[PDB]
Order: sequence, then C-alpha cells, then structure tokens
Amino acid sequence: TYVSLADLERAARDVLPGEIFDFLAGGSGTEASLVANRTALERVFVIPRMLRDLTDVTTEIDIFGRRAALPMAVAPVAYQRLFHPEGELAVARAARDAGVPYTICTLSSVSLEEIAAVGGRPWFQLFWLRDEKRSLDLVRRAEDAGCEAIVFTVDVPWMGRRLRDMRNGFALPEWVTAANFEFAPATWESVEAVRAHTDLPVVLKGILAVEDARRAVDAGAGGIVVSNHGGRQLDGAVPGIEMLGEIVAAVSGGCEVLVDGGIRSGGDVLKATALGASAVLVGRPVMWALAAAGQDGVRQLLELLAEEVRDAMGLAGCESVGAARRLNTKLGVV
Amino acid sequence: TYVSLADLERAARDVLPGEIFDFLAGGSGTEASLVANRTALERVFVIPRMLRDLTDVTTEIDIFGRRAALPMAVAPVAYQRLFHPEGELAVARAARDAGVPYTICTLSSVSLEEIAAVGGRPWFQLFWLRDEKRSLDLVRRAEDAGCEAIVFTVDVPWMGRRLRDMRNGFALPEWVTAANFEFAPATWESVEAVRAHTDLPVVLKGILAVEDARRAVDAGAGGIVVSNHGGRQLDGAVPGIEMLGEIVAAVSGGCEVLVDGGIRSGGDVLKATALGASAVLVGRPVMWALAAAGQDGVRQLLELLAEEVRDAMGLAGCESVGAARRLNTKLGVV
Amino acid sequence: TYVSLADLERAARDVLPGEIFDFLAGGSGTEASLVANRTALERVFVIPRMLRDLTDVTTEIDIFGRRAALPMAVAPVAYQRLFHPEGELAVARAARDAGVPYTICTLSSVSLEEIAAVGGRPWFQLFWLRDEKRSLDLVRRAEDAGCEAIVFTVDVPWMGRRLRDMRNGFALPEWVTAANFEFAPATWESVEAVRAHTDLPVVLKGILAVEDARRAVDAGAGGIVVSNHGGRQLDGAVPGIEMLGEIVAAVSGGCEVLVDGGIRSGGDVLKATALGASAVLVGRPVMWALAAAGQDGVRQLLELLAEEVRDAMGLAGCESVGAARRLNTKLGVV
Amino acid sequence: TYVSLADLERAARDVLPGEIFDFLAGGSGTEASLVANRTALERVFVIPRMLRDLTDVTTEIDIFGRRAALPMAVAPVAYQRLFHPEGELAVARAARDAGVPYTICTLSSVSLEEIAAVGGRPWFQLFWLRDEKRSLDLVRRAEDAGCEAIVFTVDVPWMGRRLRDMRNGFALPEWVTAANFEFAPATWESVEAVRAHTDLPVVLKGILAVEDARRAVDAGAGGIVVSNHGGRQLDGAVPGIEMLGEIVAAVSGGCEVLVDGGIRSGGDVLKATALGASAVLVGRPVMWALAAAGQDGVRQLLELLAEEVRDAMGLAGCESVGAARRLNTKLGVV
Ligand SMILES: Cc1cc2nc3c(=O)[nH]c(=O)nc-3n(C[C@H](O)[C@H](O)[C@H](O)COP(=O)(O)O)c2cc1C
Ligand SMILES: Cc1cc2nc3c(=O)[nH]c(=O)nc-3n(C[C@H](O)[C@H](O)[C@H](O)COP(=O)(O)O)c2cc1C
Ligand SMILES: Cc1cc2nc3c(=O)[nH]c(=O)nc-3n(C[C@H](O)[C@H](O)[C@H](O)COP(=O)(O)O)c2cc1C
Ligand SMILES: Cc1cc2nc3c(=O)[nH]c(=O)nc-3n(C[C@H](O)[C@H](O)[C@H](O)COP(=O)(O)O)c2cc1C
Ligand SMILES: O=C(O)C(=O)Cc1ccccc1
Ligand SMILES: O=C(O)C(=O)Cc1ccccc1
Ligand SMILES: O=C(O)C(=O)Cc1ccccc1
Ligand SMILES: O=C(O)C(=O)Cc1ccccc1
Repeated sequence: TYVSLADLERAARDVLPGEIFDFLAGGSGTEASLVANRTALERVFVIPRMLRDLTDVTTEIDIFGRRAALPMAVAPVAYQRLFHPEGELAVARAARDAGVPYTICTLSSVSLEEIAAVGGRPWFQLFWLRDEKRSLDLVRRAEDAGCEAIVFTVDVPWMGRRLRDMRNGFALPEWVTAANFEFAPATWESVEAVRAHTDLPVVLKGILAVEDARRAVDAGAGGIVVSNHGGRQLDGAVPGIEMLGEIVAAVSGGCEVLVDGGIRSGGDVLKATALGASAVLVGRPVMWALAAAGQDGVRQLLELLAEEVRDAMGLAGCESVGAARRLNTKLGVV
Repeated sequence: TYVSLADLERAARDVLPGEIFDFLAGGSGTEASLVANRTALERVFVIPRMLRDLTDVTTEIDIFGRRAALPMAVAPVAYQRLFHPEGELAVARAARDAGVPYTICTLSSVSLEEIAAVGGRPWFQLFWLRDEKRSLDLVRRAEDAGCEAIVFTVDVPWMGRRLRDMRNGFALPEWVTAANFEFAPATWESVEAVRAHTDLPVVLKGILAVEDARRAVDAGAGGIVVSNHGGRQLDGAVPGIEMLGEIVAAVSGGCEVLVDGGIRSGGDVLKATALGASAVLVGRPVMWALAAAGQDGVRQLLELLAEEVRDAMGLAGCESVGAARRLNTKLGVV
Repeated sequence: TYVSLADLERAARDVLPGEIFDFLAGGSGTEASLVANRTALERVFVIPRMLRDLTDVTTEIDIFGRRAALPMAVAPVAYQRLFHPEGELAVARAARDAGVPYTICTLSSVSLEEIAAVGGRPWFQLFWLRDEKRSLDLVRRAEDAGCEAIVFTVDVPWMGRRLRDMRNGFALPEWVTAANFEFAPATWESVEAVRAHTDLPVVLKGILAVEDARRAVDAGAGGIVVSNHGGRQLDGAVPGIEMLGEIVAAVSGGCEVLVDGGIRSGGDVLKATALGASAVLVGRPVMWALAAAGQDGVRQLLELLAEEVRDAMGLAGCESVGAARRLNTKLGVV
Repeated sequence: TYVSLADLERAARDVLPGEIFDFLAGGSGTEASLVANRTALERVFVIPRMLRDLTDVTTEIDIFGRRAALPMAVAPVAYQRLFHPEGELAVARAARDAGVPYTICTLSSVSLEEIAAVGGRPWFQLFWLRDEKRSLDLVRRAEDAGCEAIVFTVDVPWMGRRLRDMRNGFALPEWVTAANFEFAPATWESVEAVRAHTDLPVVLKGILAVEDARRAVDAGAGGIVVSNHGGRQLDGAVPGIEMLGEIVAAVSGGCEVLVDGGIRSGGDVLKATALGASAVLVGRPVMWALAAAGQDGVRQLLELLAEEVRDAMGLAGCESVGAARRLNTKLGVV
C-alpha cells in the first residue's frame, strides 16, 4: 500500500542502482532550479470555497480533442527501460487503463509504433534533428501510428550539465537503446515546419517567458508546457509554476497552458489548476512507480493521484476542473 | 505547575497511546496547513500602546447573547473519551467553571443532553446528515437541551486524508461510540434549512474565502469561524489567520468573526483580536490538558490562558477586548 | 583580548550562575520578541558612500544639553550587583571614563546618590510608584544629585512573564537590595506630573506606536526610546528597529529618538543611525562585560564599541553621526 | 577533473595552511556581507528565452578598447605568492592564455612590470598613497608598462576588521613582500588627479550608492565596479548584485558597469549580465585554482567558467552577451 507519492520514491531508491537513481533524480548545475520547483509549490496556498454542490464531482477534462480522466499526462522521460525491463510499455499500459495521456519520447527505449499499439491517448515528444527532413519523418511516423499531439521540446538546444552523471561517469547500459533510430537546436522556423506538416496540435514544451508564450500562440501552437525541464536544463531558470499565472493571462485562452515540475500530489495538481493550468505533466514519480513495481506500480500511482485530485477538488468546493481554475490562491512563507 | 501551553503537550504525549496522540496532533496530506497555522501566527507582531488607563482591565466579551469570561471558546473535537475516561463531561465542567463556552460535537462520546446538563454556555456543532429531517432533529435536540448557538461545520463534505491514521491503522476503540446516535455534503440550501428551523444564532465554521464570508452574512449567519479545520481538511488550504483581516473588513460588522488554528497562548489570542477577531476557538491544547489531568487539567489550562490574555492585553495598553481589536500589527520574518 | 561583543557573552556565561545568566539573557513568553530584535537588525543592510572627506571623523553627538563620545548610552538594567560585587559603581565609572551616559535605575543595587557621585553623565530611569508624591520624590532626588535626564519607562504597567525565571524559581539573593528604598501603571497624566515637576528633559522609554511617539512630543517629552524592553515585556511586540524609521518621520525633529534592543556591534549602531536614531541604548552586553571583568571589562567593551563605530562610520563615508543618519538602507533576507 | 568551482575550494582548503585559507576566505565583522553576496545571487532566477538562432554563440565582449573572451576579469587580490610560489605570474599567464583581463594589484607580490611583461590584457588596481605624487607615479608606471585601465579602489579609506586574521594572529610571511615598493583615504579630488594624469580609462571599484555611480560618470570614470569588496570592508554593506539593476538604470550607458562578489559559476555570470552588468570580476575562486594547481589550475578554472558561461547563455537563448543583458529575472525565496 502507498498513501503518498513519497512512499514510491523510497521504494524506487531501494531497488535502483545508485547511478540510475541519480540520472532520474538529478538536475543541472547546483540543482537550484530542481529544488525551486518544490519550494515554489510549497509556497502556494489555496483559498477553498464551501457549501457548493458536489453531487457529480468529476476530474475529467477535454484536451486536444479527447477526454482525459484527470488534468494530467505522463511527461516525456527518455529511456524507460533503465527503470524496469518492460519500460515504456508498462507505463503506457497503466496510463491507458487510467485514462491518462502518455507522452512517447523521441529517445524511447521501445519503438514509438510498439508503444502506440498499446492504445490509449499517446502523444509524441519531438527533439529536433539536424536534418529537417528526418525531423518531419519522426513526426509523420507518430501521426501514422495514431499519436494525437506533437509535444515539441523547445528548451534543449543541447543538454544541460548533469553533475551527478559526470561524477558517476554515467552511461547508457548496452541493453538500452534509442529504439526509434544527430540533434540540432530548434528555432521558430522549426516550429513552423512542424506546424505545416501535421494536422495534429503542436505543443511547445519548455516555455517560461511571457513573450514566448504569446509568440507560441501567434505561431499556431495548440498548447504550451510552462516548464524548466525538471531543473535539468538551465540551472537558475525560474520554476514554471512561478510564471504560470502571468502566462495564462497573456495568452487569453489562445492555447492550452500546461505546467510541470515537482507535481507530487493531488493537492499540487489543484494548486496548478488554481494558478490557471489546463493540466499538468508528471515525470519522476511515474518512474519511481515503474521502478518499484512495473505496470502495477504505475497503476497504483495513478489510482492514488486520481483519489488525491478528487479529494482536493471536493474539499475546495470544485465540482469540475473549470471550477478549480477559478479558485484564488495566496503565497505564504516556507 | 504549567507555565505555558507547551508544558501540557509534553504531558499529553507521555500519557496517551501513540496512535491516539497521532489522531489528535495530525493533519491531512503533508501537514502543510497544520504547520502553516503556526507559522502564520509567529509572523504577526503587535504594535502595543502605552500609558493608557488599566484600572479595570477586563477580558470579557458579549457574544451570541451572553457574557463570556475570555474571547475564547473550546473548539468542537470529536470523541473526547479517547483522551480521558470522563471525556466531554470533564471538559464541559472546566469550561463552565472558567466562564468559557464549550462546543458540544455531533460526534461526542457522551450524549449532547448529558453534556448540556453540566450547565455553562454550551454551543452545539452540527455535521450535516444525509437526511435533512434527521439533521434538523439534532438541531432541535440541541436547542431543547439549552445550547445557545449552532456551529455548522461547512468544510467537511467528507473527511480529509489523515496519513498518520492510515499508517497507524487507527480505528475507534470499542469503548468509544458516537453517543448522539450517515453524513452528506452541506450546501447553502442546508444552511437555509437550519436557519429556518431555529431561533439560535447559526455560526458557519470553516470559511476562508472573502465571498463566502459575505454570503454567510447574506444567508443570515450570526457568525463565522475563519478556519482551515486545524490543517485536517484540505492540505494546502490557507490559514484562517491569513484571511481574517480581509474577511473582517468585508463583513463590516454584519456577523461575529471568530478564528481558529494554532492558538497556543494569550499572546496568540491578542494577535487574533488585533487582526479583528471577535473571539478564538482552541482545540488541541484543551485535549492535551484533558489527557494530562482530566477536569483539573482543563481548569489549569483555562486559568493559564486567562492570565496570559490579561497580561498581553495590559502590556499592549488595552483595558478591553474592543481596544485590542483596534491595535495595529506588522508582519515579520520567521 | 576581546574582538567582538560575542566574546564577552561567552566569558559571562562561564562565570555567572545559571539562574543569574538566565535572568539577564531571557525574555517573556516564547522569547519571540527577544529573537526578533536580532533578526530585524540582521535584515538591514547599509548603502555606504565613498570618496568623502574623512580627515576629522568624529563619533560625538550632543544630546540633552551635553556632548557624548558615541551615539550610545548604557541602558537601565536593574540590580547590577547580581553580576559583579561592585555592580553599578563599576559600570558608571567605566561609562564616565568613556564619555558615555549611564542610566541609573530606580531598582539600582547601589543608591542613586552614590552612583551619581561617580560623575560623568548620569541619567535616571523612573518606574512609577503607586504614590504620585513618592514618584516625584525620586525624580527630585535624581535632579538634586546631578542627573541630567529622566528616562521614564512607560512599557511596564507590570512585569512580563519571564518563563526562565519561573522555571528556575529565581529570586533576588539576600545580598542584593533595591538601594533607593509599591509600583503602579503609569499614564499620560503621570508623564505630565513628572514634566511639571522637573526642568530636566523627560525621555519616554518603551514607545512603539507612531501615534504614541507623536503624543510624546505633544506631551513635552525631550526624547523617546523606541523599544520592546529587550523582549522582556509583551511577547510578540514588534522590535523597535522595525518602527524606528516611521517614528522618526512622524516626529519631524520634535524630540530625540533613541532605539534599543539587540545592539551588538558598531555596525549595529550604524544601522540604527542610518534608520534615523539619535543614539542607541545597550543593555545585556554591558552586563556581560561587568560579569566577566568588572570595571575594566566594561571599559574594554566601550573601547571596542568606540573602535567599531568609528570603523563603520568611516567605511560608510560618514565624518559625523549626522552624515550617518542620511545614509540609505536596504532590507535583505536572513 | 573539476566540474564546478566548488571542487576547487575543497582542493585549496586541503593544501593551504589554515591561516592563509582564512585570510583568503574571510570577511569583516560577523561576515554578514560575505554571506549576503551568495544569498543574493541564489535568490535571482533567470527567465530564459527559447527558439532563437544559436548558430554563432559567442561569449566575447569589447571593454575599455579591447576584446575579451568572456564577460569576466580576474579581480585584484593582494599578495598572490601567499597561495603558490609563482603567485601573480601563474595567474596572469593563465588569464592571458584564456583571453581574460588580469588586474595587477598595488600590493602585488611580484612587481607590476614583471606581471605586465607576461602580456595579455593587464589592468592595474590603485590604492591611494598618502602622497599624491607617489600615487600618480604608480599610475604612470602602470601606463608605461602597458596596463590598459586603472582600477581605482574607492572603498578602502582603511582596511576592514578581519576577525579571522585577528584571532589567528595572521601576518605576512617574510618571503612575501609588496614588490611594487603609506596609504591614505581617497576622495573625489584624488579621482580627478588620476583622471587628469592618464589617458587610460579610470574604473572606480567599490561603488554601491546610486548617486555615487552617477557622480562617477560625471567625474569622467570609464567604468565602475559595483562591489562590497567581497564582504571584507563594511560588515553590513549591501551586496553589489542587489544595487546593480538600479545603478545600471541611473548611469544610462554613461560608463561600463561591472559587478563582483560571490560569482561561482557561469550561471552566476548570466545572472549578473541579466541584471545589467557589462562584466564581472572573480576573486576567491581564482586563488583556489592557483593554490590547488598553479598556472594549470587557473587555466582549468577559466576553461570551466568559459564552458559554463557558453552553456548558460545558449540554454537561455542568448547568442551574445548583449542578448543576455536583455533577459528578465525574477526573485525567489532561498
Ligand atoms: C530522467 C528524465 C528524462 C527526461 N527526458 C525528457 C525527454 O526526453 N524529453 C523531454 O521533453 N523532457 C524530458 N524530461 C523532462 C520531463 O518531461 C519533465 O519536464 C520533468 O521531469 C517534469 O518534472 P517532474 O519530474 O518534477 O515531474 C526528462 C526528465 C527526467 C527526470
Ligand atoms: C482530534 C480533532 C477532532 C476534531 N473534530 C472536529 C469535529 O468533530 N467538528 C469540527 O467542526 N471540528 C473538529 N475539529 C477541528 C477543531 O474544531 C479546530 O478547528 C481545530 O482543532 C482548531 O485548531 P487547534 O487544534 O489548532 O486549536 C477537530 C480537531 C481535532 C484535532
Ligand atoms: C536584566 C535586565 C534588567 C532590566 N531592567 C530594566 C529596568 O530596571 N528599567 C528599564 O527601563 N529597563 C530595564 N531593562 C531593559 C533595558 O533597559 C533594555 O531596554 C534592553 O535590555 C535593551 O536591549 P539589549 O539588552 O538587547 O541591549 C532590563 C533589561 C535586562 C536584560
Ligand atoms: C584575499 C583577498 C585580497 C584582496 N585584495 C584586494 C586588493 O588588494 N585590492 C582590491 O581592490 N580588492 C581586493 N580584494 C577584493 C576583490 O578584488 C573582490 O572585490 C572580492 O574578492 C570579489 O569577490 P569574490 O572573491 O567573492 O569573487 C581582495 C579580496 C581577497 C579575498
Ligand atoms: O530531457 C532530459 O532531461 C533527458 O534527460 C533526455 C535525455 C536523456 C538521455 C540523453 C539525452 C537526453
Ligand atoms: O473534524 C475532524 O477533524 C474530526 O476529526 C472529526 C471526526 C472524527 C472522527 C471521525 C470522523 C470525523
Ligand atoms: O525591566 C526589566 O526587564 C527588569 O528586569 C526590571 C526588574 C528587575 C527585577 C524585578 C522587577 C523589575
Ligand atoms: O583589499 C583587501 O581585502 C585586501 O585584503 C588587500 C590587503 C591585503 C593585505 C594587507 C592590506 C590590504
């Protein structure tokens, strides 16, 4: 039995090799942005409403054309076979059964067509390749396989400096490969090339500046993920949760606005929603559950998060996610 | 001898079984709101006034028709026989002798008519039952027994997630029962049904949003308790003390405005009064005193709090509680 | 050799009995205001000026008619024979030799006439007695003995709750007495009675509210000490240093504005001056020096503080205390 | 291998004698300003931009007439032979090879002409001597030797109180001398005397007040260093990083505005640039590298900093230092 997401982190540290746990847990540089993602959520307090009708509380949302059971998707995390032998297939099967979208990675350790064949709501995360034609081919493969959205990661012109990995001399085991297979920095021109070559919604992941959110809408994005990449890219980048309210105001409903970084409970989902997010992504906790107990571990994590989101929404007087977005918040200390 | 409320917490932890201490002390989730109730009070500093006439300092107030000896009532705490064999009768007798109102719980472990027969100023706390007729019958019983106010708890559509209890596998011992005897979420319609069926003042406990305080006045409430339920309901709910000043301004004298959560000294009572509260509720410390020494323990706690309130008021230049409400405050760090 | 005021606190804790150290060090209640006096000073940063003429840096000020060598006086501290057999005479002799005013206490353990005969700049601190005629007699004695100012303590309608003393069962040894010999709360009427019966400047010690500072000027006070009594009176009273700037602005030069609480270095003196103080009082450190080494210990403390004040002023570009009062400040974190 | 500047501090503490490590690491007084330099940088978060052209990212700047490879110079640090037998020559050779300006100190342990003969971009740091004619002779020597800028230190009318040194009884070993050879406080008149006697840009180091930055431009300075002298001068002086944005706005492009104090990574360089600095100085880390490994240690430090600056700039969407100065920032907690 697991009663919080923190129970799963302890289970995963026992089972995984140290250097793989460090690859999962770590950030870039001094890990200032990794810690700040948690500090920022801990400073937000919700002002709940009372005495509202809760006869039919629902945690469902509609996003990118489809119903999802929670305002949550599994974040893209590369190389999931590092954590469990069934890797991405275990996570995708659990996400499908929970009604949660799963983001298939460009650097998945099982091919995107195999993961898409599990069913559910697969999205596909794109890293730009040095060849525009090859980049567009991955997009076309994902679309042909039934992925519903292209999550274009825009905060990785190159990878950040993971000092835990450097100190550990970490490298991919020979038994893990990039099953979909030279990368290059993406620009606004790359976004337009993707947008022109797919009918799927393009979601830009890694936006933090208000004018980049506005330009994303102008560029035809269907969504953005407000994110500092889990503290793994620029060390010292502001947490997404601290930019979210200002970005939601600036886009004025022109695209979906997701957030990630440090979501560790249903109450954290409520905080993100109250600051204006359409939905959240969850990364590390899903891998903790995968490492601890495979598919069934991910299922249990998603069941726990669903219960915690429903509990927080109802205690805050919200019969729907839209009502949660109209909650007010107040910043505290520590 | 006890010289602070903290002396009593140590005494209670020695005597009570661990799982009962945890039921008393704990909050929901990560206990963020439980800790924030204390952090928020610790950040408030009073600006005392000097050189005023203190010849007749009095801590008395008039509330809901009657004089009380302090601006304080005993909060509703379910199942007091968990803490001492005389349970609610011990606490009610001490409250009566101290001139403090005592709130009888819907989930009391001694019947409401027995506790009311102790005398004093009994109030009655209502949890809404799935049957409107049954809810109104508890209200009628309380009124017929001489309770003076109905404290309708409005922040419990269901109970929060008490992880200490889950981890402990805590359950009520067979020797403790709900001596007044299926609950359902209350709405504004339930408030109107109560208001229409009693002449007693109805006090809504668990209000945190300014518009819910305004609606409470519009709904005919005689008072509200600004409260996050001791951090036991929504984890991440703002402390009542952080909303109190804005709520007092918005109701403009239209009802009494009480606060609870973390009051641990007479100086904390002064802080709440200076932020505009009409009175406070005190929960956990009363149970510490009950566990440590029964009726006499509660008597000693209330005598200590009375001395500390009188001391703080006089040192701040206040000959009455109304003068304390006109004190100014300044927020500090830590 | 002592290179900071903290060296002296360690020396005093070694020599004094625990219960006397606790009487000296402690505050009221939870000691929130005692700690806040230090936290508040630690949050202030000075913006120094460069490239100014420092050919004749002087730390002298004129106050209450007389030159003082530093913008500093020894605070009133009762019963100095608790700390060293020569008690007040040792401290007064060192203050005289350093050119610092010394405040003789109503509760001195050597008579006020003996301490005044040491010479120097004696001020006299008054606690109001239940008999107006007796209060005025102490004032007359002080004036006849050559005291230069009456420091009327206005924050003690009664003594605060010193929990260290209660826990220690602390009482005055039989060998310490109130050598000047039933007290009562002072009011604005008591201030007028003192003002009408002396030509000396009357200084109200313990003012924290801006309107009480304004009323003090209206009442004919020659000065005020902005002070929470070293955290020994109302627990939760704001630190004087946090009210000082607003009070200096409100009195508009109408009286001298001193501050106390937590001054532990020449840099702290500079901070107080930059926030607008005319001078500071220093309490506990003087007693540490007395306990550690008697008269010579106090001399060494005052020499160290004089060097630190001169050093801080010059490094901040200030050739006079008036220039230091025109420095700007910026609040930081921790 | 060193992967952060913190790796070098540990290496230097192992090798150096304790009292020399303390001379290097320490600040004045309670070291409040030393700690605040780090706290202030840790509170700044960058808002990175995405999707910009990074084809030709360059870290170069033009300053005082010449290209530098990074927006960084080696700060003046006296007596470098305390840390390694080759002292200043080792550091200057590494700075030259990295394309970084090196500031030669008035109190260098190798003569200024020897260090200038290494080549590179030498600047010269001036302490004002009691004799105007002698001060101007050091300036003339530096100019004749090929130094490119005069860095006039304006925050040392005398040295601050280094309590670590006092406690250690620290003194210069007989084998270290002031190889360029009675000092006096500098004033605005001294600045004019220097400005009139050289064609080199005069840079005032140690400015914190906005009006002193404005007066520096009016006085003909080519630059200023916004600095509290590494926390070694006035204890309680505000960190330069907290004044930088307001100073950059007030000088309106009238001179170069550098900053120092606590720069420990390329991300810290990015923060300073985003707050408006033209370049930074780095002091203690260069000495850590010198102590740990001589010339090669300094080379490795400068290579690590160059990689970290390039990494942070690109991750923040900046192809040039000018673009980094247009980044926005947001203050956080801890
Ligand atoms: C081990 C690991 C690998 C990741 N790989 C990718 C990736 O391939 N593509 C991507 O866009 N984000 C990647 N991310 C970032 C996540 O999508 C997400 O932004 C971050 O993990 C969210 O924060 P959380 O882990 O705090 O929930 C990775 C994160 C981790 C921890
Ligand atoms: C053990 C326990 C049981 C409680 N039971 C009730 C209850 O039956 N009804 C209710 O309205 N509040 C209940 N409360 C909340 C209290 O009335 C009160 O809001 C909270 O304890 C006040 O904070 P304090 O304990 O910090 O003083 C309970 C609190 C505790 C600790
Ligand atoms: C042991 C002790 C005794 C004191 N006695 C008096 C007193 O008799 N009269 C008075 O006005 N203040 C008294 N004070 C308060 C001081 O004058 C002063 O306000 C406080 O000590 C200043 O703070 P500091 O000790 O932090 O420097 C006393 C303080 C201490 C610690
Ligand atoms: C050991 C030491 C000696 C220094 N000597 C000088 C000096 O001779 N002249 C000067 O202007 N600054 C001197 N400084 C100050 C530095 O130039 C610089 O302002 C401070 O070290 C920068 O901060 P950082 O060390 O945190 O990078 C010295 C600093 C240190 C630590
Ligand atoms: O995006 C991330 O943070 C990743 O860790 C993705 C990744 C994983 C392994 C190699 C390169 C990028
Ligand atoms: O209101 C609370 O916090 C309670 O703990 C009340 C309660 C106690 C036991 C079972 C259900 C509700
Ligand atoms: O003013 C104070 O804080 C004192 O401690 C004065 C004092 C000392 C001893 C008894 C009563 C008052
Ligand atoms: O400027 C500093 O902080 C120095 O430490 C310079 C210095 C070094 C040794 C003696 C005097 C000044």
